[PDB]
Amino acid sequence: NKITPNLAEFAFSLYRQLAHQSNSTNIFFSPVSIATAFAMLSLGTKADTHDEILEGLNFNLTEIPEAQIHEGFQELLRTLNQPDSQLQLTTGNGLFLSEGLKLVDKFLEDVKKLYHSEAFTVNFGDTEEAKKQINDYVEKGTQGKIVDLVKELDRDTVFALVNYIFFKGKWERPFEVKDTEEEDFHVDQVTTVKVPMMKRLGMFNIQHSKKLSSWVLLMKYLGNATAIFFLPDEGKLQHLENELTHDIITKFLENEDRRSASLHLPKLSITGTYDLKSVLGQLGITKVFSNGADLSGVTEEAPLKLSKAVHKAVLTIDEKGTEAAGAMFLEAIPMSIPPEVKFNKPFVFLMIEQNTKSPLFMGKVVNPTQK
Repeated sequence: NKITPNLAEFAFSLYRQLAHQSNSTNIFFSPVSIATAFAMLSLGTKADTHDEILEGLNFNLTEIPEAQIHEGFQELLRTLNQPDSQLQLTTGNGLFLSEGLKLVDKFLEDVKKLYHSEAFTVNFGDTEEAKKQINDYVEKGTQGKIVDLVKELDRDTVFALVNYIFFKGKWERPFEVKDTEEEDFHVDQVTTVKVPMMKRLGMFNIQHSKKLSSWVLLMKYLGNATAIFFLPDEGKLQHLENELTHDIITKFLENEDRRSASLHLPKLSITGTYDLKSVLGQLGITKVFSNGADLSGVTEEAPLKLSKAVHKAVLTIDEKGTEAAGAMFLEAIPMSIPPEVKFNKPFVFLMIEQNTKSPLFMGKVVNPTQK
């Protein structure tokens, strides 16, 4: 798990960029899927273009050898692409390159062999048909869940990257549908909206953190992942966002202890769509999107730059994540008043893959019914 600290810092860097940009919208993105796509792309770049990318993903190239970076990403992909995975995770990366380019076989081999990703040639001379081909690829890859991903292409496009991820997890310890009811969600300290709110009395991995001024809830999914939800104390959302660190998350993931609580958690259907040229440009990744780009690992003779790069992430949170019957279990609830922990005001969340501890997703809910 050598690259996990870097992925965590990338997650927080990207989150803080998006949060300072717009503080009134739900945020949801996958640090892992973005970082993996750009680590893969780096194999086609050289010199400053290459270094900017890996440094933009929070790798200090004076300290970590490149071989360990790629081995880390490949080991992570090994755990997510497992066959019998109960994690209902659908992800893909597509590279779309102008059909007139002479491509380097080494790069295409690395994309398919090392990063288990897809590369296609398209006629960008027909921008409308190219956009349709790109969007059909995403729609097929998500069985219809993400449609019309790319809304526009520049006329001079020669290279586009699309990165998509859809997740609908199944709780190990699920909620009962019969207990979901409409409850107030406090969008601010004087205003509420009604949202569907799941609830359950149970033994939870839950604690209050003085450091974060927040309640911290960990719930495991079937498969290899855990959701962490952070509910800030009154007026402490900004403090929570400022104080999150990888070491703090690691301590929470080592807790295991369980206490009784009456938990209220909203159903969620949220998406995030991001222009990675703009977002990653603010993190220092600019040359690969510019005319100066050194993409000679992709095509040796012709100029090339990455004209379009889009990330779309889709999340569903519900009671069970499946119509299938769940394994029966019993939690022993003590005869004492459980705290009532209601995720009924803006909150932050992170999903972690259990083996590598990597940040599969990060987000913020400001209003469940926004969307």
